[PDB]
Amino acid sequence: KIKVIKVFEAFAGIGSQFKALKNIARSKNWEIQHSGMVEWFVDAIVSYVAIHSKNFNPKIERLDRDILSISNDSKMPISEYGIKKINNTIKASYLNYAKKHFNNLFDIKKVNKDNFPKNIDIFTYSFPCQDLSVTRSGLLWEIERILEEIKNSFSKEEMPKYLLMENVKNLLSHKNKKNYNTWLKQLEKFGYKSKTYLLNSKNFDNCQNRERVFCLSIRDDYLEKTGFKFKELEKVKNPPKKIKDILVDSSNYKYLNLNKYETTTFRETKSNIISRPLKNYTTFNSENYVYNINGIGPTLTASGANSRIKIETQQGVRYLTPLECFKYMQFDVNDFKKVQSTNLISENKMIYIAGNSIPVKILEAIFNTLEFVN
DNA sequence: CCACATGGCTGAA
DNA sequence: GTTCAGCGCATGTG
Ligand SMILES: C[S@@+](CC[C@H](N)C(=O)[O-])C[C@H]1O[C@@H](n2cnc3c(N)ncnc32)[C@H](O)[C@@H]1O
Repeated sequence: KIKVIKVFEAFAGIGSQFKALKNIARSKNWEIQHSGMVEWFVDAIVSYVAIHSKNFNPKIERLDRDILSISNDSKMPISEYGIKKINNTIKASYLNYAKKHFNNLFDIKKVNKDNFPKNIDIFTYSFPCQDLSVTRSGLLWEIERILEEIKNSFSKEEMPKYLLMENVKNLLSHKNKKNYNTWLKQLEKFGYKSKTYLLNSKNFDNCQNRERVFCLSIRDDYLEKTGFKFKELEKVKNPPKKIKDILVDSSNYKYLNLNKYETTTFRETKSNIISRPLKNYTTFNSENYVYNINGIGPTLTASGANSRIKIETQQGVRYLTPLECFKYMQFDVNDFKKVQSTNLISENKMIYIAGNSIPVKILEAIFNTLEFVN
């Protein structure tokens, strides 16, 4: 009676999609399987392998000769020299393992109907808002190409049963809304019916304000077969959680010297964020706030002001640590310790990958609504 | 027009 | 090439 769920994670990062599925699998009587992934960012791949692998033992290895399109910064491709630098290191073994055991295809432009797995149960993806226009472009154009290709070569039953997009709130702005709607029409042409959700992490057992757009799609014949109905997730409001609830005790944190800066009382906004400004601190508004641990915090970003989240504690004002950032995205302590134990990812890079991820319990809630046939 | 609220990019080293 | 401290406005609601 156990149902094997084959998942394919495009732009997988550290695998918040896979983590969410593993977290609910037992309660669904599911067995989650890596059908494939696409991730080219070296530090995300290393971290993905650290978190999700079972019995992987790193060692010095030659990099597989076809692992050629990867990135050290996540934005730009690594040079022929940078590839040489990874070759014959422990780090290479992580990339080789992702290829061999998780079927990482690395670069979306290299994905086609010849290597895209058949009978995928859940296909997850994303794209930047610029991709909506020149007709699509960039990563979304590649997703569209792949869907076109598999549509023509696969039977309908071999095409992914469910698609899930995550994106930022700007996807529904005045400038992007219409073009996003045209993408949904295209998914329709491909045989998928979809539902757009705007969800805030704070409503899914988290102490973080984080509004994300999700487009859950179901293949239209599978909809008929299962009798699946979309759930109204935008009305869900679980009990609030405070920053206080995830903080880790330590006698050796670094506290910021803010003695030079004038401040005010804390004020709570409608979003349950409780903050106070620092005057003459910077000219960058988002950098100038200290947050109260009895409320929720701001959206964790990969870089910049919202990756340096100042909280007021009894011991002083400090940044949320990398561990606390993992917990803030609803990964567990053990996930963080596995990444830390690689000794390959710096503290700022760990925050960077956390800031790019998705709060895990939002995904648990979405995935809890899926229906599969026996 | 106003007040209020909220979330990456890049050049110097 | 890497790294991150320094830096502001885009996109809203009311
Ligand atoms: C915002 S993230 C998503 C992270 C993911 N949701 C998670 O669970 O951590 C988007 C990811 O897509 C990756 N990416 C960008 N261009 C890519 C390409 N051509 N091929 C593969 N991955 C790419 C980036 O490295 C980045 O980690």
